[PDB]
Amino acid sequence: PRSFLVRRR
Amino acid sequence: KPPKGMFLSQEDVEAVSANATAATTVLRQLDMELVSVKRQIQNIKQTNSALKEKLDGGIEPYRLPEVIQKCNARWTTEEQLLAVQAIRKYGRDFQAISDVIGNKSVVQVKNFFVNYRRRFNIDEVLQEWEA
Amino acid sequence: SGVEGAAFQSRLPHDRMTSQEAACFPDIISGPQQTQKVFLFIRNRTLQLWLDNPKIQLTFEATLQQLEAPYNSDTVLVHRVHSYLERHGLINFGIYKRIKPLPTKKTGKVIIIGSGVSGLAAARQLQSFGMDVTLLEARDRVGGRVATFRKGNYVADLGAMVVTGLGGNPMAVVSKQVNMELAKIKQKCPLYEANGQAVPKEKDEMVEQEFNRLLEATSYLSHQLDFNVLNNKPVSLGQALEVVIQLQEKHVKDEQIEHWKKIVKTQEELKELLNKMVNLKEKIKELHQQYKEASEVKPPRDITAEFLVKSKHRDLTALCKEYDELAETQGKLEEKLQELEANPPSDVYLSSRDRQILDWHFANLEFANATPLSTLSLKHWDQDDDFEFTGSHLTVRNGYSCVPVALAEGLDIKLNTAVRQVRYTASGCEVIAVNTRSTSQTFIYKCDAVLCTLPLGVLKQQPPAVQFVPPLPEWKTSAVQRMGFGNLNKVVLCFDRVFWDPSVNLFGHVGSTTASRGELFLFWNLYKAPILLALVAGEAAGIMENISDDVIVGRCLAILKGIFGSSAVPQPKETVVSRWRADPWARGSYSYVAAGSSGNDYDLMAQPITPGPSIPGAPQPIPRLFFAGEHTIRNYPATVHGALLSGLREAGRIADQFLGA
Ligand SMILES: Cc1cc2nc3c(=O)[nH]c(=O)nc-3n(C[C@H](O)[C@H](O)[C@H](O)COP(=O)(O)OP(=O)(O)OC[C@H]3O[C@@H](n4cnc5c(N)ncnc54)[C@H](O)[C@@H]3O)c2cc1C
Repeated sequence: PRSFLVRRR
Repeated sequence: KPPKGMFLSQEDVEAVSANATAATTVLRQLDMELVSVKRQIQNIKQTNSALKEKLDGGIEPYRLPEVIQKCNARWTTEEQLLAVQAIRKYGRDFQAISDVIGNKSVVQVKNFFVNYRRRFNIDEVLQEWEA
Repeated sequence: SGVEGAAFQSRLPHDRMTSQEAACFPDIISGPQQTQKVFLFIRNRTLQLWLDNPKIQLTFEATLQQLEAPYNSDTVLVHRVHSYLERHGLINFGIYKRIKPLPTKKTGKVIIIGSGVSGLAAARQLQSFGMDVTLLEARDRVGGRVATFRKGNYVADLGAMVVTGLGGNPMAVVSKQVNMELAKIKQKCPLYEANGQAVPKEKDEMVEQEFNRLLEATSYLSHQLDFNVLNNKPVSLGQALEVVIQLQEKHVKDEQIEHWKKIVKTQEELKELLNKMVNLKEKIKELHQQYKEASEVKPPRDITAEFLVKSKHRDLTALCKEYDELAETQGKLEEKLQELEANPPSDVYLSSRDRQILDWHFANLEFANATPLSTLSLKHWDQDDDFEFTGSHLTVRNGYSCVPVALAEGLDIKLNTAVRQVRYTASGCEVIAVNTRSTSQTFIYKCDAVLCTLPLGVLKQQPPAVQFVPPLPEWKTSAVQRMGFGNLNKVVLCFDRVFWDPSVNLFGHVGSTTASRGELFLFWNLYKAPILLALVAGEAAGIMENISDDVIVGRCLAILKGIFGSSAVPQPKETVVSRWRADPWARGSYSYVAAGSSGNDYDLMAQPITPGPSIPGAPQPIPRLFFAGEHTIRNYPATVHGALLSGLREAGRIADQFLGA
């Protein structure tokens, strides 16, 4: 899901 | 509330989705349209380049020196005759008539039109100009 | 506050009663506002007490002692609250020193399929409530999709790796109970293009901002424009991104057209003016000759001959005035035309390099959801966003396996025991398993209830790895078919010396093409030892599983060599390559919200099965077959905390059924 995204902004 | 600088209209979305190749079709229709405008620019800017060549030198050779004669209140027989001919050529245009004589204001010309109307048959002269 | 923070850490609203609480306390929530605030405080306070020290059981007596009037006045209310919290695993979950030892007299028998976190969490809760629990596990180890590689001091997770914030995370409680070495991840992640040259800072920021703008756009496309069906098929996230990109490419062209279309209009004004100026130059030229010929006639002359010179003089100054006014108008149009040539609009939406760097950001998104963006539901891919935890993402230095192993202590776990058939009837269940080594050694387990923690990948497997008798109803099987089960692999590279920047935890690599954007797109360094971990995401994951470890390690060394130089990159001491889709006890990495699915399917997966009666006209039986796992928890799918929570939930549902509420 979204939570695992790297460099989250 | 679309993101700033992203463009997304109901109409545009439907047009890209309508078909399986409508997206690629819409993009080439614009690519072709763009080429057809770029060639029309190259044509008209080359046409405009030829017209500029014909105007080379401007109107400097045909330019006449400025004359500023001191406006006088008294009418010479010369000036009266110039006026009647100017009336015959230019009709009711008072500015042209003033320029021809060279030393009579537009008011003096307007006054002249009433004063001498009887003696210089100005009504007849205007009829001849209208014909 | 301290009481308000305890509610937050328990994922409960501090100032309101939940749906679960309304069901167990209908008297209170239907009653006066004052009694509710008393209830909410007792709950919030009991949680605070448990959370402030989760290493020892919080008893009812211990709770009542530390309460104050008028909250400690009503003892049955305090007891009901403590009981609810204990049953639903909000207190006394995980690994706590028990105050009153468990009664030797056990009530009810439960078989739990799978020794993953969901299985282990449920098992502890059930044993804790005094049920007889046995876990059947196909693997030779516990933890399931939590798998840690170990050789000497080399330690690297092939499964779950990240704690996605401690703010509301039950793994926060587990980390105080188990010695996990939680180390913060540093967000700084430099990209490196096909060649090995870092993306220039100014450009990196531009593409990242465009990626977030593109996502934001797909959301707008979904919620505002209702672009959620196309040709009966549900719209993918990938489709929406394609559509949004095409519309941005269209606008770039539409913009150019309008700019060149206002240049021709200016050139067609100039053309019409120049023509007027050429025709006027000819009339001036002619009228100058006429004036000369009139002035050639020397004085003295009659008044008509004098008038001819004067009339032509005034006529020529008039036409020379017009031409000067037209020459003014010409000059300002030539300036306007030079300004339009000076400020042309954008040439292209994104260059070939831009599209490659953007493809890395899509690979990051394909990693996060463990699936190609063409599979993700546009509408519902991010349906769990509201329940995300707060705080910095962490890794486990010990390896995540330390958690399940800790949970596995004191539990009856049969390893190398592959469940083949699950039988459920009005009188009870029997589970038929075999030894994985000698597949003919057959085992039969009789139980009151079965808890299925089998991964969605295993439940999807056609033909079935596990047969249900009677077969699962259409509403369960349809949910299994609809739901997405993704794939995501890891390459572990163990070296003798660190040739990478120790201050940077992770660094990207941009793929040549769109097709290969997921292939070794990102490298992790999160351990003491010199270990680099390469992720294979998106369409690449499935394809890279049919390629030997040597070739994969080869492609890794190549990409690393390109960034740090041939001299700096040695041969790795130890290499490991995950193949989760081929793993028959997983059949993939974790769930995703597939196009045509929703969060509602996750709830269908959690719904227990009730068998029909044995004798016709016999009363409605009780539920026998229960389901837990990351695919069962709608608000925390595809996570370890999700698995953990799903286990605690089913333990409470089973206890409530077989021990009474
Ligand atoms: C590469 C990868 C990275 C991840 N990263 C993260 C992360 O950073 N953070 C995070 O929170 N989550 C992460 N996850 C998700 C996390 O690993 C899972 O959500 C969680 O471990 C699932 O636990 P579970 O109990 O639901 O399933 P599992 O852990 O799969 O447990 C099911 C068990 O059933 C067993 N089993 C299967 N078939 C049979 C059979 N026929 N008979 C008996 N037993 C059987 C399996 O062997 C297994 O032990 C990641 C997953 C993967 C694959």
